[PDB]
Amino acid sequence: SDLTVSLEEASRLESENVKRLRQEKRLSLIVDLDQTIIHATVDPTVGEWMSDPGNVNYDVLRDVRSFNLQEGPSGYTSCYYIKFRPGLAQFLQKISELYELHIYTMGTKAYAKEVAKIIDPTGKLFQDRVLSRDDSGSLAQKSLRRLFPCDTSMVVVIDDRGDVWDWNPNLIKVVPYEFFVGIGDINSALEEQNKERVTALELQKSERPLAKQQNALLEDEGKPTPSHTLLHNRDHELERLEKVLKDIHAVYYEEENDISSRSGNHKHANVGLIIPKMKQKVLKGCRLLFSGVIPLGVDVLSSDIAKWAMSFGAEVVLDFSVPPTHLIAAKIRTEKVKKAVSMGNIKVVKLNWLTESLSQWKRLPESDYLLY
Ligand SMILES: [Mg+2]
Repeated sequence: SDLTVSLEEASRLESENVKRLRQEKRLSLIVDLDQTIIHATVDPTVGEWMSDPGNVNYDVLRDVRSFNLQEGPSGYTSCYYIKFRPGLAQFLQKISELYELHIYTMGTKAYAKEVAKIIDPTGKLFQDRVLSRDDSGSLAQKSLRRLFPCDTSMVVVIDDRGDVWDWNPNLIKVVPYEFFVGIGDINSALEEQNKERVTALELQKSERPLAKQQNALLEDEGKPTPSHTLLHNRDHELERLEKVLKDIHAVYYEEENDISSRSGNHKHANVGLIIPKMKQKVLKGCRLLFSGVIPLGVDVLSSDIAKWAMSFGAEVVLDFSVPPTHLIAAKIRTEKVKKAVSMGNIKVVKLNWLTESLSQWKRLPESDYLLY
């Protein structure tokens, strides 16, 4: 019936796209919004600072855009302030040459459209390839299957959160973009989620966290103005992401093009295999033991930090049975720390050593994070 034929049609269409992409010599890139390529806030403090050229935060707010949104319930309206990550225009422009772009956000569709309107005014970058929490199919997680149910060999994902992707092998976790300091992700059981959301938005509009932190910084008599200014433009993560993305593409089409041995629907490259290969080298050789990092209520080997570290080739042990190379500790003289210190061959470092190493795709010198 109109289902057997339909499913066969959808399947043909899916393989068509995979073929189309390889003929354009491109891949698919799933792009997250919040804290990946933008940062948003409803803290009215932004509008106030933007209206005062003499304000210490004025200069870094010159490129900030805003828009209004009223949604679902009883027309709750909010003025959103959007800060685009440095170099975004060029990143999208350049990356579009190697990847077909898709947006996949946990924000609402209305939210996504407004953001898309600004970053993609001609609609050529993303077209209609935009997924929001209104049509993704989940309020807690993202799935490659929502976009590529049968073949994910050509899809790369860039997102600041690895948990919403189950630390999928196709994921390139990005350093969270936190321009509006102290503000996290304004977008994080539908009506039950909307409630707490509208609550976080209100708490932000009334508590003015930005003003609160800026005031605190100024209330500390000093001379170095810069260190007293809350907002700063010191992020060029996109230039780094561009490099990694160019490499993945290059490696994929190198393996792909050299699949010369009946290139029909025989065998092709797989970003899902290529990416892990690239990351596995970073912390290969490291055996990590955590102390005061993972809550006892949470499982260690399934914790986000552990999975993040393992995606980069590190091993995560639970005890000293097999002496770990590093003890990731949370500034607390625990029995694990004492133990490792007595062994003298274990590097006792702060969590930062690991998160910064993972963020830089490079095993950093323990010396700067060493506790023992
Ligand atoms: Mg995000």
